[PDB]
Amino acid sequence: AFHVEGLIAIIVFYLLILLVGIWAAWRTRDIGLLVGGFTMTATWVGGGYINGTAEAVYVPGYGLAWAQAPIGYSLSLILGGLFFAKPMRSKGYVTMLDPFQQIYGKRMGGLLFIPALMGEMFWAAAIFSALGATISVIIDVDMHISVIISALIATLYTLVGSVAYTDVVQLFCIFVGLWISVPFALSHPAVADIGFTAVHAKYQKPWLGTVDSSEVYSWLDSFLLLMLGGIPWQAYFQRVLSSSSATYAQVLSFLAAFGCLVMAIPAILIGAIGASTDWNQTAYGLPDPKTTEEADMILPIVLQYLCPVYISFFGLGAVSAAVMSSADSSILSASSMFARNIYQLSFSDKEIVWVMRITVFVFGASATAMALLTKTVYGLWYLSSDLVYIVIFPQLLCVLFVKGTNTYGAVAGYVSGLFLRITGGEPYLYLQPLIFYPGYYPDDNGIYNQKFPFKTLAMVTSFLTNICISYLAKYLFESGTLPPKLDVFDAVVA
Ligand SMILES: COc1ccc(C(=O)NCc2cc(C(C)C)no2)cc1OC1CCN(C)CC1
Repeated sequence: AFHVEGLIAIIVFYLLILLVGIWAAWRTRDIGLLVGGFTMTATWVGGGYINGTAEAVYVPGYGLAWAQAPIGYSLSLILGGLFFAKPMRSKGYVTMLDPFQQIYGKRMGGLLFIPALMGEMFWAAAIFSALGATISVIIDVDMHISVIISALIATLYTLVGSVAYTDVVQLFCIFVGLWISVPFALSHPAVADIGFTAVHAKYQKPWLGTVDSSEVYSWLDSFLLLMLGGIPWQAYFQRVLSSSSATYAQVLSFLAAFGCLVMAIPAILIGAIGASTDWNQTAYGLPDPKTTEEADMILPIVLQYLCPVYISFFGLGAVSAAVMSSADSSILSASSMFARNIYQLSFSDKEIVWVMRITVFVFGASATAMALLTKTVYGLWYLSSDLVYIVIFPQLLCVLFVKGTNTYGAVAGYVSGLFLRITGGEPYLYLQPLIFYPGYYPDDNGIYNQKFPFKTLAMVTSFLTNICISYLAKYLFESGTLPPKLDVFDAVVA
């Protein structure tokens, strides 16, 4: 059942956004602070953000209490503005890896680039999965072909090619579409009372969620993963260092956190509506999306099957076009980081452009393949911050706040963090945990899952190992136990 009208809607809204950007460039009370706050909010908020929030609220075992990524990233923005924006702007860095390049050298920064590249790839895979889900819902095509086509269009749009203040228009379109679809979705006769199902169970488990007494250590272990893992991203620090003054950067960070908190509310409402929906009354029919293994597509479904045809047309086409336009930002950030940091220095402007094109194509292909293999948006969203939290965040803390850090401590903390992360086991990769922390339980798949906060323990172990090995190596080279010819990374001598 191919839908021509949905394709017309997404094309019309995409071109409307494009000509609004052209008009804004054509034009070019001091309201630039609010515009900057909107533009910084639009970096995090997108298809992946709202789709992951709706999926996390929708899934019966997790609910709202486990939908920690929006709140965690808002608190990450607040913490960045409070504590990290000022020291980064004090020393005048250009990119996020520049402190790593200056302190640990180019090689160890190259090793640090791999978790950052993996996190950007996971984030882009989540964005592509959400975009393909929305497009496959509006046009009613197969999920895989929709994902491949949308990723191809985004890759070619990045490859070739105005475009001024487009992020503000994208965020406004997302906001208007979601907040117009919500009142019509709430009034659908299939949807039950949203307040009643928050604390009561009629179709599935209550969407508020419950946390057991034993899970409190794990829940915090997850929450600190999202609150602290969302800080070291390149896209945020680019905007922080682009700001004129440090106080201006702090105010933009606070406004972006407030905007993220506001934009999380319609996604939570859509997830709650999907949790409360009786799908027999709708045109979707049994089985429900969770039995269809289409839970990660809950936001496009609710906007499509619980809203009138004109409201669905307008709002969901606007959301589709805004997500499609905002899908490629992570591609540009990761590819620019690849061109600037590791290729130009560690590994001609025409060569830079050619490598830019090649790495955009490779990043897009890897992201769309990873989107094809996975079956969730919030899972990729959470796993994107995992390696950043384990690896990048302790190194960022050491370079910014710890005086006297070395490449020895960097390497030791890297190895310790990877060891404690891998030996804890990954249920997604069917990796058996080598170290059996107390409280371990077996899931349905037969793989043992850790309930102990081993990820936060890995982060703290990496940080303490960095500090301890750095100062121990300083003492060894000062006292004369190890000669200056023995060193490999030459951290002490330089
Ligand atoms: C709360 O929201 C979620 C909703 C669904 C799922 C889910 O596991 N789906 C199956 C699936 C996984 C994959 C992998 C290849 C990525 N492919 O399919 C995961 C979610 O977050 C988890 C995040 C870590 N931890 C806290 C537990 C929850």
